[PDB]
Amino acid sequence: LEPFYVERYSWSQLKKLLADTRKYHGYMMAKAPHDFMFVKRNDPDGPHSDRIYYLAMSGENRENTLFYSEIPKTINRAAVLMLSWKPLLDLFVGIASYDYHQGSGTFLFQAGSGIYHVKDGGPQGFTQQPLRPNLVETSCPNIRMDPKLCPADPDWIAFIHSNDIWISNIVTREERRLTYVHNELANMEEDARSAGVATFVLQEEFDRYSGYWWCPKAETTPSGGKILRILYEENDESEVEIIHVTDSFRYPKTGTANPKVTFKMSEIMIDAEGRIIDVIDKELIQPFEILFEGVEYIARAGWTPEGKYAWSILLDRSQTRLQIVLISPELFIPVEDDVMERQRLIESVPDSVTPLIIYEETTDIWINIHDIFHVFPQSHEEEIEFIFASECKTGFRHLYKITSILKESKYKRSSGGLPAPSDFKCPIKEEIAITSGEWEVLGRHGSNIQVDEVRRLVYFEGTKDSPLEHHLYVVSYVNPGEVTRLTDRGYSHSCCISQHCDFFISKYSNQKNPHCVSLYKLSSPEDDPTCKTKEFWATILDSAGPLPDYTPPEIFSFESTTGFTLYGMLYKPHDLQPGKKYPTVLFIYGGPQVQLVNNRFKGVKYFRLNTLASLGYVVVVIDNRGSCHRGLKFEGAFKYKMGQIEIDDQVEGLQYLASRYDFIDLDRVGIHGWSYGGYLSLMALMQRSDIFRVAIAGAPVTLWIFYDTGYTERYMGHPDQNEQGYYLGSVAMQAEKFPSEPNRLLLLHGFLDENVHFAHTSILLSFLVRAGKPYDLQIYPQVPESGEHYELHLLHYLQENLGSRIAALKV
Amino acid sequence: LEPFYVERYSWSQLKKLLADTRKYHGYAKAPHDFMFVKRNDPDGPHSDRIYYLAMSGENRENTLFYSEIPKTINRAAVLMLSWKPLLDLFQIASYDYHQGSGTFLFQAGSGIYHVKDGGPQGFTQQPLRPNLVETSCPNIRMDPKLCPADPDWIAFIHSNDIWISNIVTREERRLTYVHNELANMEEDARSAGVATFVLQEEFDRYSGYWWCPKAETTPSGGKILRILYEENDESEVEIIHVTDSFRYPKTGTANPKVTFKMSEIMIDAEGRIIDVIDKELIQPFEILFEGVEYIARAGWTPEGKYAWSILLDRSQTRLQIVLISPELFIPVEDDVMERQRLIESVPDSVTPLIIYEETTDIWINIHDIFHVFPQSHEEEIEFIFASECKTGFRHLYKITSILKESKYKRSSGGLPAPSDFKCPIKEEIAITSGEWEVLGRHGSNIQVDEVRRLVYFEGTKDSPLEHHLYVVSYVNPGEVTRLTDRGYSHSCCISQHCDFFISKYSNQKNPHCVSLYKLSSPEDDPTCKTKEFWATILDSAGPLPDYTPPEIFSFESTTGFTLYGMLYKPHDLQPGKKYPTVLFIYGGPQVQLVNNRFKGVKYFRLNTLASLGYVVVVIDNRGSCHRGLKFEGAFKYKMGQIEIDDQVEGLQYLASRYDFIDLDRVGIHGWSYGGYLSLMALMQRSDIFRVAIAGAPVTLWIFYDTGYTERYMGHPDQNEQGYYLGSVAMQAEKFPSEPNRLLLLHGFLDENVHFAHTSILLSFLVRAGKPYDLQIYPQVPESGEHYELHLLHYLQENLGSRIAALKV
Ligand SMILES: *C(=O)C(CC)(CC)C(=O)Nc1cccc(C(=O)N2CCN(Cc3ccc(Br)cc3)CC2)c1
Ligand SMILES: *C(=O)C(CC)(CC)C(=O)Nc1cccc(C(=O)N2CCN(Cc3ccc(Br)cc3)CC2)c1
Repeated sequence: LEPFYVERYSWSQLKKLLADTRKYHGYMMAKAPHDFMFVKRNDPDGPHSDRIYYLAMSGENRENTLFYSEIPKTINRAAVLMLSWKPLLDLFVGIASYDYHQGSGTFLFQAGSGIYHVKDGGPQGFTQQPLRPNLVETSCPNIRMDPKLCPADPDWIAFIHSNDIWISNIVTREERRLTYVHNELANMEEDARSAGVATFVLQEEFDRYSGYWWCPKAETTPSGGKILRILYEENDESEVEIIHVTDSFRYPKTGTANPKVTFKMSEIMIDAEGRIIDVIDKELIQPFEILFEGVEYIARAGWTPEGKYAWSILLDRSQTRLQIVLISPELFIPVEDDVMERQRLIESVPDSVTPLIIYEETTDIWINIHDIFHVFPQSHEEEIEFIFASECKTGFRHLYKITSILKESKYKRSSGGLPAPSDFKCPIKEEIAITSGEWEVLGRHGSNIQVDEVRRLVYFEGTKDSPLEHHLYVVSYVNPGEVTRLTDRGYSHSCCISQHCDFFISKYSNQKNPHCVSLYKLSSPEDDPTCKTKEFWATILDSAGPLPDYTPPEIFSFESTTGFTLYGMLYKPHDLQPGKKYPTVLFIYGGPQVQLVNNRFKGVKYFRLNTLASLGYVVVVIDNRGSCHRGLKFEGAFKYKMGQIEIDDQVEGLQYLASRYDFIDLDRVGIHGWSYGGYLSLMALMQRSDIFRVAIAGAPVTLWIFYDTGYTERYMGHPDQNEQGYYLGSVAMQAEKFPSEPNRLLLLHGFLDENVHFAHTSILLSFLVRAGKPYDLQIYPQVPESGEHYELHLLHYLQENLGSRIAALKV
Repeated sequence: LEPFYVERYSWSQLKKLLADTRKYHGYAKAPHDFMFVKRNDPDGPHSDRIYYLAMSGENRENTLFYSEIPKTINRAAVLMLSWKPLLDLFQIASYDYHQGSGTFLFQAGSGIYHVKDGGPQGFTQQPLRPNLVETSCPNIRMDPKLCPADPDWIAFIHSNDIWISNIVTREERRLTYVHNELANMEEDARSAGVATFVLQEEFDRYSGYWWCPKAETTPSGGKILRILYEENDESEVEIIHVTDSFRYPKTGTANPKVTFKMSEIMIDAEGRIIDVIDKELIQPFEILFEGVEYIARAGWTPEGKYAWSILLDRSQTRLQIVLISPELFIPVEDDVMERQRLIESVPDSVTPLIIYEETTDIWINIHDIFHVFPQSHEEEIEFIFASECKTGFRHLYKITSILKESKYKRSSGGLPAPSDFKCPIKEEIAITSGEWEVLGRHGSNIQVDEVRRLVYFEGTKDSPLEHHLYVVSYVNPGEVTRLTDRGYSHSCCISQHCDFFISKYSNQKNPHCVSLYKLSSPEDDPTCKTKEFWATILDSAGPLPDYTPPEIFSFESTTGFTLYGMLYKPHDLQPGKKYPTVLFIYGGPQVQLVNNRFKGVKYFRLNTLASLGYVVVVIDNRGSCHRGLKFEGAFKYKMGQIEIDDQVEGLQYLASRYDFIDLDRVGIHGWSYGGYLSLMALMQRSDIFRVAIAGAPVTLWIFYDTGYTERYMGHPDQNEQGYYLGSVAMQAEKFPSEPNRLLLLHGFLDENVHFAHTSILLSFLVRAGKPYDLQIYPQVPESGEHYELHLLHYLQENLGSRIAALKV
């Protein structure tokens, strides 16, 4: 077997080969249609059942904006209907999201500096032409964030300005600040209080972006006015670590203080004319730490559908205990300066009115927070019926229908004592498994459920058919049995369901076929409303079909000494020669919450894995233990042991490939990844120098004590209880183990990285220097220009130090 | 001509090699800051005790020693003075001394300490216990100084304000109220008695206040002590950040607002403070000294009648020496009416006195030479100054200026005109002259003998490659007598008594020695001076066994100047074979690399390189110093445009004389201005230079400071083209498209050449699609060893070795 040697291109020639083949800037294309909403036309004479509204980019260099398409009552089943995108807004930055109120037809969105509104599909009817956006007028000096329509009165919006909540009336022009917690004309180290804003760790590590929730119902007052309510989180970041990059912000490093959090409630009195009478800020009747002992993080919150109770999903610091809590507005009382007056209000609140833990669970691995939580209309004063998803019972996420009894508590506030841990716990009347099996329901990154309350069905997405494809399923929540798959095999799907439960949209792709979006009509046979069938209705987005210049990889699997099937992707060298062994590049992520190996189109983001194969590299990707869509036990393998197990699985997979394929030259293996991938690239060269000639680490984690609480503690615990795993997991603390031979270690980092600070790369550099070890470095100090330089530099480095003829001579 | 290829060592082999040969760390302080105190004991064996600072061997604290100078020596033998420690180990970078009381004052760590030796209370025979100056001040005290008028009183800086403290009464007292330590650097940018960044970094002025050397007595039998001090407002000055913040005037932006202030301290007969009166200039600094941007130097006349100052314009092409009577200052009074009364009480006759003014089309070079003779007429001041402005070489002038009443009378409510305060010049006499310079920077100064009417000075008169000590009469200047011996470069000081001198001297072959020399006169002519060796203070180890020195060479440039260089020949030079060449460069103003000194400490690794098979070259291009103003002035407005021509010229000269130089395998390497020229070399002359390794390069002249950049390049508005052509970062498209030719090295927290220079360059290299290599040293012995290791390996893999030739 002769070594294959990649063509040795000049710098200028690699630059040209890359620019000639370059297809997409920043590893993304036009954002496919998304955030769909179905509105019925309710027009017996007309040809259309529904209008769909959605966000999309019509082209590559376009803004994300609002479109609608018409859903015909009938189609020609001989042909394929392509829906035409009619713009909703009359435009001469982008819209990331929007709000809608069914009853009025009011849209509300942010677009750059402005909050705007328009009306369509309400009582005022359906436009045939683009609408002019109506700017909501403000006096606020700074940009307004996170606007939301009051579901009980669409003349009212809320929004954030300089970390306080304001409200504003789009009819009357009345604008009112509700919270006085932050001073814009002040320092960041002096003022670390914020209302209605999710803090860094909740945004980055729990994907909660909003910190305030309109109560969905008005309370009518005896005057003929009403009360609106906003539940909001209030945060004090004073004790939280501050870090600067070239300004600065509050980053809870692992084992340090998270913010100090609480629930507040703004109570807003409006008269018969829609003008504010008064605004009463309310606080909890006893402080947060008393009512919810042991709770670090407010993971999710909202209201029950009639607005009787607020709810929250609450996590302990170790993220191994989860509680769902009902929080009556009655637990809130005016913020009172007068201790005398204040004392009266506290006793004016009955002892019966205390928090209600309707659900609690624990695990020895970790809680994976998700967006599934559906509350049924209350049928009885002292019962709540809901659907929630959990891995805690079987180690795969499944749907459970639960009924919790709303008991009066043992604990009495009057007695002047403190509550016991189980004093607010609610008895569980009923806990039925809706789903079960060796596969998971999806509840993250847009995956959710739709509940049909008429037919007593729940639509959900899951791994049931294959851990490599997401599919849409329907099942009864009343007498769970048959789970019906609604999407077709040989694609991975990403769906949403009409609110009306009679249509679904799928965005779908596979290894060979770029992404498409199609609409499917849902029906039931006349005899059984419980049974669901689907028919193709129309295409929303066609793909351009297979790219002529992209060769997909093949999915492979292998049974592993660890007891699991591990999946991988193999990119065979183009124009493959017989009796020639070729240099190999392992591309890796390997960290929690991500899966690289599945049946999806890889030709956009991972196009350059194809470019590499095209130059003569074997490219390999493997999802090691710790990767997702394989259940909690598979995910849990590296708890406390991050960095210790991932390279075994990668090497196992590589030896699998090399015994099965003799074109793989194990003498010439490179590894490359970003972030956790950068981490595992370094660990690889450190631990398995015999396997890996070269490691290129992008934005690596090098010291877990420099990373945040929400992520690090979940997988590695508090550092005080895992000094040894933090040590063995931190590449920076083990610089001595890297090779004493140059051209083997390349570090790549942005200077202004907000997630994986440059601090990781500079502390590693500091320890590499102490240990007298060599390293190559590239810095991208700000754009498409940076990305081209990286790709150019990476190809040139692999050529010169792995693949080329000269590479072999250099040793 | 068959190419030599260096032995291709592994990383581990190179690390071992460096560590085996490593003789020094971070490139021990030789005795320095000497002082001579007379014994005045007719029966004792010694004339003088000398005090100095030194480290007693490496990895040791700089501290105070003394040695005994014997009245006589055995002229057959060589006397090695003993180092006697002056200080006991505790419960030093500089020191102050008060002759009359024998008081030493110095900072050591967070403490200010004092001891007594050599005054009335006599001479210790054992280490003395340092006495702490006790304080209530929370933060570190800086820049402590004895009041020459009263050695019980010290001043110091605390949180950018001036304080005084009595080492006997223990009274402590804050004099100035300009800074609040609690407030942030964006809000509070005022300081008193403290030299700001550009004056410390670009003009070597470290102190910003000066004790008046005389007390005025009061009616009561008390006294008034005075401190002249500069007050700075940095509010308008650019701020920069490093992993705190600091005030850095970027070229073309604002320098601090500056003024003089006077603190008037009333002391009663028992030595207690009665009162402190803060005083300000009768009219603003901008009115009294028009066009003055920088306070370069300040002090007092020897009797304390005037404060003096050397003032520069922003272009640094006008220098003025100004006398400032304490009567120009009035109490700070916010009471509008009372203030007016105070203004009226100051006579019109009291006025700034410009005793000297000079201009140049090149630049003013600030130096430390300024001697004021005692006044013998209220109408006149006699002094010795040094200047390049008359001939283009720095010479000593003896000047007498007439202190006349000014035409400007303050009461007439006008503003003064530019020449209103100019004093006439009664006399200007050249003391030295010729195609050579007097040294006045980095410790070089003069000692004036006012009995024999001689001045001692150092100079290049004998050669541009050696500094020598000289003496000449300042009355009938003629014969200049060299006192140091040829074949060494000397760095000297003279006893205040003008009867001894010390020299620290070395040459290419011989490491640094320090020796004491007795000065005397033939009985018939006291103006005639001879020297005799007296003793060794510091013996050298003799020639290093490891180290092979370079050879100094010169070539007659097409530019019309002789240019000097150093050549390290490859070790075990094989005939017929040609070796790869590393050019080491600085090439910037105020520095000379090529001279007759020992290069075996700092430039040792140039010898390691030669030991591996590299020809090493060093050349002093035009712009370098010790060759006069015209030579230095070559790159005025044109930094980066001439230096590499001189480098290549000397390289081509060496190559045509020596077949053993492989011109196809030349690398260049430098730090700072040398990193700058390393980048310029690769950019302008990729035909000559395979590899450029640039350490802490300047890449963008508008990111460097006012004091340096504007001196040599002017205001960026007056020099668009020089600033563009001189700024590497603006020309990233002119770099090679071939990788492994360009390596950048930078510290991340560099306070002098900011990392910003390297990051802006990388931004433009990336935008232009250009390759580069980078090493960062993120905060030391550790860093030094890694750099030497990476640099040897980089040159091996990309210039010198078999593999390097194959690679292209
Ligand atoms: C890590 O989590 C981080 C950085 C903190 C998150 C933003 C990260 O992922 N950073 C990142 C930087 C740059 C690019 C990418 C990235 O997504 N890709 C996609 C795949 N591409 C593979 C590739 C590309 C080119 C070649 Br020549 C070979 C292989 C890598 C960059 C992520
Ligand atoms: C520039 O003015 C600066 C950086 C702002 C001032 C501190 C600078 O000069 N920096 C600097 C950093 C590190 C070392 C040095 C230095 O003076 N030397 C000594 C000379 N030495 C020659 C050498 C050493 C080793 C080898 Br393998 C070859 C040549 C280089 C560094 C200055």
